[PDB]
Amino acid sequence: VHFCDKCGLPIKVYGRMIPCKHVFCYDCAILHEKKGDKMCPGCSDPVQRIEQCTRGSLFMCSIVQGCKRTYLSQRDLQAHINHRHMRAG
Ligand SMILES: [Zn+2]
Ligand SMILES: [Zn+2]
Ligand SMILES: [Zn+2]
Repeated sequence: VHFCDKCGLPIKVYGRMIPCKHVFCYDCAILHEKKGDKMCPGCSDPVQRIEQCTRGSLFMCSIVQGCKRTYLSQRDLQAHINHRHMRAG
């Protein structure tokens, strides 16, 4: 994503979080890890490990609602559509 989901500021680096597979600002994403070490900035999920990536290394999904399940290969993001959207309905 561009604007951090927790800070809203323009993400300069893709702070990827696992196993959520969610992205944020690798800067505020690490401050959160140093804060709880296991809570996504917005999903508050067990942040296993945060990693930095380029704003072109993940694939954002845009089907309906706020589905921002990024991935590492269109095949996984495509697999996300048929796994949770299935043509929406
Ligand atoms: Zn931020
Ligand atoms: Zn998350
Ligand atoms: Zn989706």
